[PDB]
Amino acid sequence: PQITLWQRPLVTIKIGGQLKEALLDTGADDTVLEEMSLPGRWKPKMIGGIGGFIKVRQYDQILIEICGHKAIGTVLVGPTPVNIIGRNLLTQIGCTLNF
Amino acid sequence: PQITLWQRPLVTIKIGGQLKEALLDTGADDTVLEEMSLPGRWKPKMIGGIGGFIKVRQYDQILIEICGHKAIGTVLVGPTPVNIIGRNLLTQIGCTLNF
Ligand SMILES: CSC[C@H](NC(=O)COc1cccc2cnccc12)C(=O)N[C@@H](Cc1ccccc1)[C@H](O)C(=O)N1CSC[C@H]1C(=O)NC(C)(C)C
Repeated sequence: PQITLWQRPLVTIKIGGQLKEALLDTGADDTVLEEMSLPGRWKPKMIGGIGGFIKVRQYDQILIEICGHKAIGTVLVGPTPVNIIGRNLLTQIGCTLNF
Repeated sequence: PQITLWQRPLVTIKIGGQLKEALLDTGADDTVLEEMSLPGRWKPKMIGGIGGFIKVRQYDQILIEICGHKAIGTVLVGPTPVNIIGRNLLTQIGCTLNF
């Protein structure tokens, strides 16, 4: 697919057989998803963006699928406004920026 | 260019006769740079992201070159962790996400 940037590049993801919307973000190094209770093991972590830092739980090896493409890796869960797909998963689906 | 995302998408920008590095950021609506003097008149604005809300100065109709592609648009200057080129200027240079 090719996604223009007139609007925010929000797509559907599936994690644990539920669909969510998420922003595809080349500016994020990590993937941050809204609070949910996954089974599995986590570590505490702190991530920093524009206004400062928030606390998140880090889960490793989560499979998500982004517009039909599977990716597996580290997901951070915390109180974000929006679900963020960062470069750790975008590489696995083969995403590029082109101009 | 087609830019992969194995690394952060940093590019060189020319703004106000300086050269700077900035990240091409599809998760950002607007463009925020670190503290600088830009010619022109400005308005206080608030923006937010992970961690909260910051105040910035807004300069309208600033010419910037992103890898030799001109864009003339709003630039916000403020206490940012990284220089972000956001969707407001990424559309002008015809940037898309592809996978
Ligand atoms: C122009 S700078 C402000 C920008 N925010 C936006 O464009 C969108 O803002 C918002 C949209 C909707 C609801 C919001 C609620 N509260 C705050 C901001 C909101 C922004 O910070 N975008 C970031 C992503 C984002 C969007 C919306 C909420 C929160 C984060 C950026 O793309 C990124 O990846 N950055 C910018 S600094 C480092 C990095 C980053 O935050 N990294 C992570 C996500 C912490 C790993």
